[PDB]
Amino acid sequence: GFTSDYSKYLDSRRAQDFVQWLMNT
Amino acid sequence: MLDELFSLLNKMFELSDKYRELRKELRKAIESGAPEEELRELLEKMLEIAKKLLELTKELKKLVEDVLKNNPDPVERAKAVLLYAVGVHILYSESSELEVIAERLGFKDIAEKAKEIADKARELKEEVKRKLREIREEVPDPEIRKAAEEAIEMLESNDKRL
Repeated sequence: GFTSDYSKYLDSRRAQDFVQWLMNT
Repeated sequence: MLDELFSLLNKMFELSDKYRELRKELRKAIESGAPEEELRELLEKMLEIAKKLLELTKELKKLVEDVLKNNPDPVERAKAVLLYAVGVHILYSESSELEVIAERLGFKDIAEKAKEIADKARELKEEVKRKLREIREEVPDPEIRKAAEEAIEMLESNDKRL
């Protein structure tokens, strides 16, 4: 089973939000 | 300092976004019965993204080694490894999936090459996981300890679906 296009987009959004948190903390 | 790590990571994110669009195009090409060479060219571009991601992750790793050797701030050193862990996550996520995609479609050439990147990314994932656990034990900062925990969960999230 392959993960959906949107689930792939969420994983990228979470990683970006994580990186964004690191540089504003 | 960390600014150069962010710059490399933005490149990886734009490469990951292109990878997702190609994955989208690849799905629609299969759904419409596109010719095999049309799928190969889409798979080749994804492979080139996987290789550029690996090159960036190796670059990111060298910059983190410089931060770990020179920066006296333990929280800044931990943030460098946390940023590098995100890069390794991006590399493993796309390379591991590209290998599985190429295998399911029957492209052994592209599956073997993607597999080589995934195997290298896997050893990078294991190495950064060891450093992440050492950060939770060595850095008292609750948010940096919390961040190391999540970055581990992030890295392990790929192998769960696989």
